[PDB]
Amino acid sequence: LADALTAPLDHKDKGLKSLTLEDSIPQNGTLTLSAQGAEKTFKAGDKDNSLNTGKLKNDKISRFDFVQKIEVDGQTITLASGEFQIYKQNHSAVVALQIEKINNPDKTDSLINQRSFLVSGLGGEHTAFNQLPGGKAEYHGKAFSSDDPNGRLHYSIDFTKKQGYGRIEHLKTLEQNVELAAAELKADEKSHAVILGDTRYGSEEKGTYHLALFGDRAQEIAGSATVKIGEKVHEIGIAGKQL
Amino acid sequence: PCDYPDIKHGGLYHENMRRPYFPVAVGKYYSYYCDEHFETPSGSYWDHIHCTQDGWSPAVPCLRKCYFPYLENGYNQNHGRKFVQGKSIDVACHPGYALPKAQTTVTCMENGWSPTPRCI
Repeated sequence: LADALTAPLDHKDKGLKSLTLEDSIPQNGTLTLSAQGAEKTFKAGDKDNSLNTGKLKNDKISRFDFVQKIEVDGQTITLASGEFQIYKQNHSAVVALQIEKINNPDKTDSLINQRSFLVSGLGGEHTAFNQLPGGKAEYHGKAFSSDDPNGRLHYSIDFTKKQGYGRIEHLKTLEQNVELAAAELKADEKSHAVILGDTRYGSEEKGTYHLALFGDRAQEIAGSATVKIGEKVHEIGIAGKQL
Repeated sequence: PCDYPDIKHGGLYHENMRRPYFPVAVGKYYSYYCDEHFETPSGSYWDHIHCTQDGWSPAVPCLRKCYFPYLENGYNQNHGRKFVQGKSIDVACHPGYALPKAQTTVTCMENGWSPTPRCI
């Protein structure tokens, strides 16, 4: 963890080696990650600064303490703080933020307790739509949410049919398993392979999931899903790989 | 059926993934963020935008937030106080100083404080 925050990038590391955090840095401010006495700050502007994911364990969530800051009238104030969760794969990563506290609107130098969980972004070598293999592929990995890091992802993609489906299992905060309904595989603006569809409780629609394909042969998937139970929105980080 | 949301002073998270799937059916929702100097109606930098029968909800996803600046030649009882778009605050200047054009209050507008909180 400490090494990921201080040590530089080397080829000898088990990939994904480098990860950019632009989507986790709000209001053109800074993000500071801290773990095991180490610290690193990320500014919204530059894309050259990145997290050394090569030092982190593969197929596991790495937890760093986070603080999102903004500069106002010479003074720098804390926008939010909590736990930064990173799930690492060989060619991909899923970033989620467990917000514990936000800036006190009445006393800006202080903080108020407000809990929210957001899947803020992804990272890795995206699969080009023209790099899709033939036939089918199966993916297995993690599903994680607010105080729920042991869910499982099962996912199948028919490349010929340009379609995928799957399931999220073992999420304690969710009454049923979440069905990842049959969805269309499309090319996005950068010609990368993506899937987006419905999340269900059996046949009943509850939200949306979307996945991006990673690696030159679509070895991995990484994305996010939502479940709406009444008025509460549950955000879920999902990532899998071909076994 | 809601088309891609034009979130003024914000935008969607995972924009690249979500963009090819518009329009979305009623009941669909997406996580969104607010830019610098802006915030969600809940007072956070992010929330969810919903596709309702009346269109996208919240209707105004991103609201201006104005921080009260340090006043040279003014009283600093409101320094580092956050005000949301539409809210006004009295400006207390030191004797011999005033807000320009005989103003007594500043208001948080879509583009910041109006007028600028300054004791000449």
